[PDB]
Amino acid sequence: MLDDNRPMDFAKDKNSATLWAKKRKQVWLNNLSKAESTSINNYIKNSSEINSYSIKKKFALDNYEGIETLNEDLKNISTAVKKSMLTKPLYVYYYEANDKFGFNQNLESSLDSNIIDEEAINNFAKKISDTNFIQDGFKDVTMTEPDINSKLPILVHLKLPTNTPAASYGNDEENLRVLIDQGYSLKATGLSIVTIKGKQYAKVDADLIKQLNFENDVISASQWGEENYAPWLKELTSNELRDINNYLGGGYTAINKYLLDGTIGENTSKEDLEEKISNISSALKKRKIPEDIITYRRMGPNEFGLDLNSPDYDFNKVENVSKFKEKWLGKTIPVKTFISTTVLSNNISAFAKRKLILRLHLPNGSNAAYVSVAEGYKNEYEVLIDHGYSYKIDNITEYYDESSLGGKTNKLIIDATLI
Ligand SMILES: NC(=O)C1=CN([C@@H]2O[C@H](COP(=O)(O)OP(=O)(O)OC[C@H]3O[C@@H](n4cnc5c(N)ncnc54)[C@H](O)[C@@H]3O)[C@@H](O)[C@H]2O)C=CC1
Repeated sequence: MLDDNRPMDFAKDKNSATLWAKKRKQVWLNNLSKAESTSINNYIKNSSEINSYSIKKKFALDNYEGIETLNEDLKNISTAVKKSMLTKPLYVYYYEANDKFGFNQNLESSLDSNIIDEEAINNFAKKISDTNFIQDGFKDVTMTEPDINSKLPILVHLKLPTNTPAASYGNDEENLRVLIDQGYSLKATGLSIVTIKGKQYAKVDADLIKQLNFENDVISASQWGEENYAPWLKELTSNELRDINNYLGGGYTAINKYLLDGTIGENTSKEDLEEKISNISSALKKRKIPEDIITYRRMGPNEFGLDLNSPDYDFNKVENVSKFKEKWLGKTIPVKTFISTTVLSNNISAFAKRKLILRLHLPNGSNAAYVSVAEGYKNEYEVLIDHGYSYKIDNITEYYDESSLGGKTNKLIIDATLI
């Protein structure tokens, strides 16, 4: 009933927005447990901290103890907002920075700050296409088109679909916000210029979408792998099973080295390497990825032309992160190797100090397989991708890995799309 008297979009009608928000906010708060009420209050005070913590937690090693009251806040805010699901779509609004679209060109004209640069917004149009922008943490937004200046260049007009957990909350009863649950992504649906208080903003129309992304959920991940690739495993030829297992047991070193630049160990031959590559690649064409999925990879510095001791690889310094972002944002990188990925975001002990974390949109139809169906229960939840694809670099987002075992260093989350 709480959506019976409202449009999908309040537009500029703040009075109708407030009437709607006040009623559902009251119902919602009374349905919260004490723990949920506390965590929502914690979000009002410490939202930046909670959202930043959620990133550290999802990319940490398994033995990460973390901060127990923030662990509680992550759980309780999520169960809280799930008590307030929309019954019809709701359009929402927020100003946004360049960085959240992986865009590093100024959209302001050089000659007039009120005016958007035509060439920049043309490049922006290409950059936001063909991309699902993962939204980390919880996202809070406003109900009406802002009537105030922003230092930010972009206005997002975001369509939340029916059944989105989206709770009315906040301390200003006349400007109540909307708190969106974790786990969503943004998909642009249109681009235009909007003028607000005499100044032009790039207006991104977008849908809120939910991509399959297991993060730390080992139970769901292994179930998905079993369901979708147990038959794949049984139908492998003997050689395909053999050379898949060779690769996964340590043959990757020689196989991917050869695919990268033709290196041949002394005791092997080109023809034996070609054979293994042919059987693995044939196996990976047998069952295309059945739905869009996010997978992960702890990447070594050579995958971006860097060496372990390169000064440019020290992301603890600001200028190196800026250099890396300038070099790779928006680029397409061909990948000659097979790509070993995992459906879990957890850091991996053998790779704990690698500083580059691939977060890969792996499309429906990709030649890849959940290969861990073959191993025993000590497995790494792996999706192996065929050689010869490319990465489209969508975003680069730093976070600080404080852990001794992680290397006490900034690391870069590289959001990419497989092409
Ligand atoms: N790295 C990861 O996140 C995951 C790896 N595994 C498994 O661990 C084992 C070893 O994994 P990796 O060390 O990652 O094998 P790998 O052959 O991909 O990489 C080994 C070394 O070669 C570099 N390298 C790989 N591809 C490159 C490319 N196109 N260009 C330049 N340098 C490249 C890497 O940075 C690394 O230093 C495999 O069985 C693999 O399936 C399992 C879960 C995910």
